[PDB]
Amino acid sequence: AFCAPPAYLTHQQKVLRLYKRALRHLESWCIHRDKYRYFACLMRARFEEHKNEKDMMRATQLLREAEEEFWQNQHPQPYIFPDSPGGTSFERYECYKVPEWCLDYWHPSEKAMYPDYFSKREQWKKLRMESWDREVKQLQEETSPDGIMTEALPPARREGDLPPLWWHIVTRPRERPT
Amino acid sequence: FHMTKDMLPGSYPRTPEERAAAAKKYNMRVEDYEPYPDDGMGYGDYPMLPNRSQHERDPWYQWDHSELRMNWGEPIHWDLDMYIRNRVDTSPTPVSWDVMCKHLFGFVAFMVFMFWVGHVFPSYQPVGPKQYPYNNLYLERGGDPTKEPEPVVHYDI
Amino acid sequence: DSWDKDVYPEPPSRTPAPSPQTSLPNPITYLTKAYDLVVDWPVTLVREFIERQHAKNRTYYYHRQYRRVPDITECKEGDVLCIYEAEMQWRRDFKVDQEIMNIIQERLKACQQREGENYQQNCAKELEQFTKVTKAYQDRYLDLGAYYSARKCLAKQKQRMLEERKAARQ
Amino acid sequence: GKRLFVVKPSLYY
Amino acid sequence: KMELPDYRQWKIEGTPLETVQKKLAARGLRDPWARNEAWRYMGGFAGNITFPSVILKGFKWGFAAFVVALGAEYFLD
Amino acid sequence: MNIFTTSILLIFILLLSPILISMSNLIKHINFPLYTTTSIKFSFIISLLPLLMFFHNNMEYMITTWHWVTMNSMELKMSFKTDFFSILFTSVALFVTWSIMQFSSWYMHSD
Amino acid sequence: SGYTPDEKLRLQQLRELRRRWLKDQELSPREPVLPKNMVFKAYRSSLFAVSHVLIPMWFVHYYVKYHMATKPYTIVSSKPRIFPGDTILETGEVIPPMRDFPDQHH
Amino acid sequence: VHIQPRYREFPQLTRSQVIQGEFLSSLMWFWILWRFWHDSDAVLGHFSYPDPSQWTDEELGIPPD
Amino acid sequence: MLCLGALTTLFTAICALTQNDIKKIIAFSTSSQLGLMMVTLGMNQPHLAFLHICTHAFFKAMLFMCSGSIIHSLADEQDIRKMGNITKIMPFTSSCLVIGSLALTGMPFLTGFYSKDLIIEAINTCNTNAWALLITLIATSMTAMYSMRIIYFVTMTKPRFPPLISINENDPDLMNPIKRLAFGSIFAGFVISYNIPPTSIPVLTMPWFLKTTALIISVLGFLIALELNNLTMKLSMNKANPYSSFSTLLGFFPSIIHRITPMKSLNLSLKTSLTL
Amino acid sequence: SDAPPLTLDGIKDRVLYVLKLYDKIDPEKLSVNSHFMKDLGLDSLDQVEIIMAMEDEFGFEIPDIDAEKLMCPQEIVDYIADKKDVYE
Amino acid sequence: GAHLTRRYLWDASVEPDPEKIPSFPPDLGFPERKERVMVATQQEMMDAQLTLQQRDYCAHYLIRLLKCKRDSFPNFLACKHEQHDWDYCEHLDYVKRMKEFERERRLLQRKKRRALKE
Amino acid sequence: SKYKPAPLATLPSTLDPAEYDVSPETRRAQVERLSIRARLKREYLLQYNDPKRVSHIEDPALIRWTYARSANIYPNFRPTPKNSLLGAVAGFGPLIFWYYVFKTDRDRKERLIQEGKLDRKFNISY
Repeated sequence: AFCAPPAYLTHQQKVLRLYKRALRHLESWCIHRDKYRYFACLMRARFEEHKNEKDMMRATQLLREAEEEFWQNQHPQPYIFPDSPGGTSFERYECYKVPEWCLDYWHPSEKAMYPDYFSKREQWKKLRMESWDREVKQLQEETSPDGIMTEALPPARREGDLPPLWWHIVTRPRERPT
Repeated sequence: FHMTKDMLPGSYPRTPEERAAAAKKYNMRVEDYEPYPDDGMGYGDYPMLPNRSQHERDPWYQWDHSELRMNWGEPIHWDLDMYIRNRVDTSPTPVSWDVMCKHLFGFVAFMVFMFWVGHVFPSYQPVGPKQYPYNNLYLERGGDPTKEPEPVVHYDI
Repeated sequence: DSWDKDVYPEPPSRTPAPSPQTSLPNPITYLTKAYDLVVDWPVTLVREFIERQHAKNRTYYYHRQYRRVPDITECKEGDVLCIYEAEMQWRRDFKVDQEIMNIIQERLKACQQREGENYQQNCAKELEQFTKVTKAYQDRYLDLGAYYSARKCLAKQKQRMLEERKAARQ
Repeated sequence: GKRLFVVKPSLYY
Repeated sequence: KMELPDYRQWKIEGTPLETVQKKLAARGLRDPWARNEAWRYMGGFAGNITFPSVILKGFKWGFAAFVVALGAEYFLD
Repeated sequence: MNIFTTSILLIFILLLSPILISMSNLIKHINFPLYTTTSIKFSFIISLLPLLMFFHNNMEYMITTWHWVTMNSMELKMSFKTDFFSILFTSVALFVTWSIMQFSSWYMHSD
Repeated sequence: SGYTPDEKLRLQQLRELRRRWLKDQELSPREPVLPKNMVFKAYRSSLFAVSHVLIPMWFVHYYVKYHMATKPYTIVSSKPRIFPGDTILETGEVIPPMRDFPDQHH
Repeated sequence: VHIQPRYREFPQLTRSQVIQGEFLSSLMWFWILWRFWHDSDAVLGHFSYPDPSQWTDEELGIPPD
Repeated sequence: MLCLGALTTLFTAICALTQNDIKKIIAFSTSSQLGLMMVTLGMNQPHLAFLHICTHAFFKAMLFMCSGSIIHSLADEQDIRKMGNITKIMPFTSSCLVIGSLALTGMPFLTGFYSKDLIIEAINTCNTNAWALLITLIATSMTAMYSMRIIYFVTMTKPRFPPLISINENDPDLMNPIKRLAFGSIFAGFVISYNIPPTSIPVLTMPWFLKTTALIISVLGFLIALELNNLTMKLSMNKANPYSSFSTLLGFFPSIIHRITPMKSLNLSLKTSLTL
Repeated sequence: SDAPPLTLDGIKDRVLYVLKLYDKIDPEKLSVNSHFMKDLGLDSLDQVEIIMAMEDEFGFEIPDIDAEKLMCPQEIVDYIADKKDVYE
Repeated sequence: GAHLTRRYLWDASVEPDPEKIPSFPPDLGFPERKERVMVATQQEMMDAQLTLQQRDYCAHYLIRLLKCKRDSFPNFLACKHEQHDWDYCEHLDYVKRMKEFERERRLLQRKKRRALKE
Repeated sequence: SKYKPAPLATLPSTLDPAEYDVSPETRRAQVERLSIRARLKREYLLQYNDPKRVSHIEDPALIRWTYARSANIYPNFRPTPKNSLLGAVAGFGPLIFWYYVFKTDRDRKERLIQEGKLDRKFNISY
């Protein structure tokens, strides 16, 4: 979530993703902790015994066969953490994740209910206003004239500067707003 | 706004320069861009995106349209309003579609056939009919008081 | 009670006397006595006050009656005056017949609820009355259409009488 | 305590 | 703040995890997360819950109250 | 014949009361979940009364509170058929909903 | 592989600003600036029972007796169960009992 | 009402919850035992279902042959 | 109605056999009980169906309340694979959950005795479809099976929840409604059934295997499910089977129908009506 | 009432608790800045197992890309704090 | 039920069906067969408001049970004897139905024996 | 023991054979797709985090999709025999089918009513 995906997944990343998914489905089958630990050590032994492959064409073939085996032997209802997608509590508080710009449309009475918070909000707004021009200049400088471009973003590289496009990251709503 | 006819969708492309212009308009590569076949169904130069719903999209990525699981500027499928997450799903299943259909049809057909078998061979108790007095309750079931019914006689055993 | 038992018949209630075998007190009797003393007495007091205020300011209203205008059978065709009068009289009688059917249906529903488990036997005369008035209503008003009128009702009656007369030939 | 501000829309109108 | 217990108390002996460790060492394998899973089999969780022990919960006092009720009924009648 | 109908319509009035309180702009000054829970339990008691009455004499009731409309020969009226089924399910549903309201007050906290 | 120095420094700075923003999300102790108990049985249930129950019971009973019972077929009840040996309150007659019950086996 | 969380140990149980739980369990078992003692018609009924084979032809009223 | 109710109670019990979300398990249990009520309506016993409505309302209310307390104590965690030791860590909720499970399966003289066992006796002793009867009995046994599944994977075995213990069920707002529903689920069927005016004359002259059928199949379902759960405790991976896949994936009905019918309907709409 | 909040010190203590319960890591050389491959000598499968242990502790999963980005206990602590909005 | 497997497996000639019972004259094999007597009459059943299903030959016991319950509405656990009497009457009626079933089953067997004799 | 993909149950992106037999052309195509995605993301994020913005962010992709679904269809429609047959069927066949259904039903009803064999028990308000 906090990192952007690359153009393609390398072979090592595909193998590690398969290993983690296989362990999760193995725990979904095993339920009990001791049984899960036994069969997870067996799965780790399988991955270790196929680890040192040098041809890499046979390694891709083994990865394909292992993926076929996983799709044949996966749990129909694997365990999902509640906050994870497909879980029971996933996107539950999106109805409460109100974006911060409605305080701009708040009435002066409602602002008068919270004086100090709105003063600090104005300070954040002024900081954003200066940093926007600074970071637009930085992003224009940092952009390659031609070639390969990814979704990664530069940090602040000088004193008294903020990272570009920091507003929607820093001022995002909390995961438990209430 | 500033949307003009060169950025709006047009007619079916014929020439490679028209195809390249359509790909640049839809922000697609020239190899990736492929319109609907010219069958005269009003598609025009609109691309043939793969028929995968938004459920197959990566849920851990911060899409620009998080509900739609789509980024800003990328081409929109012709059937997005059918492939949204509130609607038709095309995600892979742990068991294949033909096997699912065959198991479902076999289960339903087996239950129907077994219900027919149980109907043709009912299960009951070794008893006679229920006994009711007064000509099988003629007056309280609503027979004619003026008419005299054919009498129903029940005997002890 | 503004209603009358001639048009809303009701059999007299036959309630049995209480015969409590148990020595336990009846919470229903306790709650009904308390409910009377707490609720029924102030409600009947304020209702008596309202009734005496109405007696102080008493007014009367009457039920309008219409004389019988000549029927559409003696109205010449194309004479829209007498045709209009007969059509308005027919619509008035149609509304009266609708309310008659409502009265009969309400009477039948009351019979069914009163009898309960014995409605298949004790509502024979109510069901017979409902069937007869339904047959008469179907003979006079059915299949007229949305633009029902005295002319259409007369045409339907003439067709039905012609069919009956032709059946009476043999 | 440690209570936090809750972002809400303009319910005033 | 909240104080955590001493991790050295999470041993492996007398455990289904110890049985699993014996089975793995029979195959020349080692399980390194056993101490992390060890807390579920120690202390107040170190007990075999049985289905009769779940169904017959409170059956002792229920039967005692039943006996007292029978004695009361016999004394009253 | 009056206490029975009064109890049924009082069940309905006690149920309708928290809705009017919700739309009457005094929720910010009262404990609305507790008030609604008390409303449900009082409705359950007032429904226990016709339960006892029907268990005693097996009275089967039909109550036509309000006449809605008349369309020729169909007289649409607001009527309640107070049956064995209606009485017993009303009492069971009110008891269950009393438990549900109190559990909701516990469970949907920080909401 | 791990973080690049680029992404690591960006995440560190973004997280520090997130800490500052969440710290500023706190409330001052004066926030927000807003412009006869007896016992539960004797008082709390008493006024509620006399307000939300008793007065609606009065209004409902008034409507039932003086606007519903005054109408013909509004409140219709089934006939009561009449068993042999009962005495009718309205009529005054006692219906005869049943027969001799020839079976006395159970 | 608030209790201190435990990281990996068994939680501290208040007396009220264990007392009320075992009270409800004991109440259920007492009710089951009392009703089974009084009216044990859960088993076999109380009517002793007849075997039809022992019914005689003279009482079933079939003609002899 | 008899055939439809028998089919849906068998199918929903089968679906409930291998679920993991506790709310899903008791929801398919609710659907199975509704199928049993539809069977009871298939016979000319509507009053038994209404009595089962009341008793099942008590059971499912208390069961869902106990499951919700489990979920809130385990921090919005809903599947049974990350639970355990509930009998010792949440004794009140475990006791009420066991009471609800026993009263749902039909332990004698609880609230489930006075409706469910009369339904089983009626379906045994009245003239009906044979296959509907057989799958109704199998559905009752499987009801005992999934109740045992709930009891085992929640209230029994070792803890599997995350370590941070935040269980606090000492709120009276939690305890009191569960206590009232427990009093209901113990005594309400008895009180109601002894206050019911006599209607729909039950038959009571039946052989011993037609009288104790429900109790026998409930005990058999409990024992079979206990043996299967101990086999799952046994340290061995077994290859998955189409029966278990059919049970876990809800008989493929949601996937197949909810993918083919919205697709055909919306595709027909856009591709024919609007456009063409 | 229920669900006590997370703190930075609590997250650090729990992460180091799990890493000390790991057998391949000796607790005397474990630090909050100990790299998994540099000065701990682990591998990618070990890192995946570590991340799965952290997910099992804190009751929520880390997505795979951020998970393979995480390579030290301080990085894991910072990720947990950033996800759960633990500012102090 | 052993009757079901005997009908669906052995033969259906001697095993009867539930619909046409009896399929034989009532005086066949009975020299004099007394008519079944009804205790509670129609007026008393109508006053008791019994449902049409329960107006069978145990209506008098049902009336007694209902009268007991109406009289002792408090302490509803007080008509156990009347409940047992009504249930015993229903058990006797069910036994009579079983006797009718086996009577016509044995009459079917007798008919088969007559056919084999002829 | 093989997963068979469907239009409604597609092939997994980890099970398709095209993933394991990769080519440098496919790799550079994926890199170019990521570059296009990153350019669009950068433009959108600049427009999104600009504080002087006082309006919503316009989506030309959404505008193109709505225009193609609404106003471009008849300019891009050409009559072919296939869509002529499809339009004739989808515009007349349901009408003719329901015509014959309702005509048969009402003819049967009128015949029964005229010969008296249909009984109207209590139908008074039609």
